Amino acid sequence: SLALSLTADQMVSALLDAEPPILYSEYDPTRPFSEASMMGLLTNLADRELVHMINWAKRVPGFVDLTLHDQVHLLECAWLEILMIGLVWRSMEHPGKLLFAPNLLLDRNQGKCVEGMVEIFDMLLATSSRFRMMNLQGEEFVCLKSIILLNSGVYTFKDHIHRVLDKITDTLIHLMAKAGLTLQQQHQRLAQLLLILSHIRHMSNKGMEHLYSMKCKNVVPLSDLLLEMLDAHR
Amino acid sequence: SLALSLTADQMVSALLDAEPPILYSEYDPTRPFSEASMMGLLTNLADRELVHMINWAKRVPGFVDLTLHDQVHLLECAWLEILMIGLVWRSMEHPGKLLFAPNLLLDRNQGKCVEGMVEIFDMLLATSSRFRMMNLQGEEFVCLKSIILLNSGVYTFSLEEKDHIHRVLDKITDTLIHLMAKAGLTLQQQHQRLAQLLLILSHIRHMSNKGMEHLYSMKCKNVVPLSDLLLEMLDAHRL
Amino acid sequence: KILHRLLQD
Amino acid sequence: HKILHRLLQD
Ligand SMILES: Oc1ccc(C(c2ccc(O)cc2)[C@H]2[C@H]3CCC[C@@H]2CCC3)cc1
Ligand SMILES: Oc1ccc(C(c2ccc(O)cc2)[C@H]2[C@H]3CCC[C@@H]2CCC3)cc1
Repeated sequence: SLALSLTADQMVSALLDAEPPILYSEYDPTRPFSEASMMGLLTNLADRELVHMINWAKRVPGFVDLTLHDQVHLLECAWLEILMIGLVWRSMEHPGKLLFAPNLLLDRNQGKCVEGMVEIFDMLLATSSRFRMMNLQGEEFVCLKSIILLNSGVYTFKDHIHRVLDKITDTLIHLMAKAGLTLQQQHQRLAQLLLILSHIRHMSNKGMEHLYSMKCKNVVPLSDLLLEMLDAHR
Repeated sequence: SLALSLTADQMVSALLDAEPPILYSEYDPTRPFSEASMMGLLTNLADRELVHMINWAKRVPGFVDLTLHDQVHLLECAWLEILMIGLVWRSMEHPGKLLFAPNLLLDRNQGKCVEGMVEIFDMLLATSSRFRMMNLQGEEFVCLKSIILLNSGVYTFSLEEKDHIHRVLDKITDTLIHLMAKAGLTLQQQHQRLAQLLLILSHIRHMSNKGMEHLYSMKCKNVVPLSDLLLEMLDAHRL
Repeated sequence: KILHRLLQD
Repeated sequence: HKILHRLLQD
């Protein structure tokens, strides 16, 4: 490949430059949302974010070296996790709130608009406050998001992928070493970061069943792309 | 606190001695399976394992320092994850097979006897081959299993307390690094292996989520009866 | 809860 | 057929 040659700083700069933009929701629409109204906005947003995620993935060092099938498998497995960690990262400077979009900042009470959504909201808000607690840096965030993309479906098939994962681990440690953290503080933070990924996986599966519940109940029509990503989880 | 003043070797020693036994099933090899009888066999086994897991959790350094309410929450959240990683660990030296019990060694083609169960089997088997690939050590395993108990439900909780749980988690992190340092690993290799081990827990959480949905499906189906403890652990996940 | 009782003794 | 296939190639 070619991603294993990059330095830690070159890895950070590559990931930072590959970052997808912050998309907007449709303006308005007015006072409180109904179940169909809220899920409508979220579905539209998620579908558009998905398009940028796919182009972001191709700009993740080492990802393009993978076969077409492998790239598909990874994205099918991780897409909701990736959307979620993005959402959580955006909401960091907004405690008690979730920034789906700059014009769409929702609180816990607004999670009640849809049945069984407030539980997912709580898990997301908790993850956000955890990031805020750890004072998560942007350079650390882009490493974590890439790790999710490469790891989530890797056990569902690999030597090259794990080599890239190790490369990102080197990069994480590098950042912490630059921040002035001691050796002990380095493996402790690294561990703390990676353990959160287990919770992010948990939220995704809770969220996946929610979306599947929405399809069944036909609350709002899902896009063809979203359905294909959703159908991949049986 | 107790677990706070504990060396790395003493941490390992405590965890190793706290290990639950390996239970047997009521399996009679002189018959094929159905769908219900095997789940009956696996339920009977899991239910008895739960009792030992609960008494094992008490011996995990720092767990008893937590309130009763918090202890309940952590176990309700991680019980299947812990059952699964134990299963995966027992199955390391048996490629293509899952060792639910010394007298119960199943492969992928027997998992089909229960509908949709072969999916979970594949993930468990893949996890086992992953452990074998990494050459997972017994000292590393008990560290990982204790991490799951403390980490899986910590995000679902004055509240810190919290900080005590994370402090214990950090102590287990030091322990893993200490182990790898002994095995001759460089600084780079230690961080890498540490990362690789903790990323497994992500897939373990995944299998647990899928497994939990499978059990909930079994319950409503009235297929076969779950035990009264297994029902409470299941209802705790709001499925 | 059975989990309560088992965690007690 | 998959939409994801197209987006990845484009
Ligand atoms: O069709 C949909 C697919 C996913 C979504 C979601 C979403 C996530 C991130 C994001 O940035 C935008 C939306 C959801 C989000 C997490 C779980 C699933 C949804 C419902 C509650 C909030 C909403 C609709
Ligand atoms: O009631 C049950 C609860 C859990 C189980 C399981 C189990 C896990 C570990 C173990 O050591 C013994 C059994 C299962 C195991 C993983 C997922 C759920 C079950 C079905 C397929 C294998 C089976 C029945």
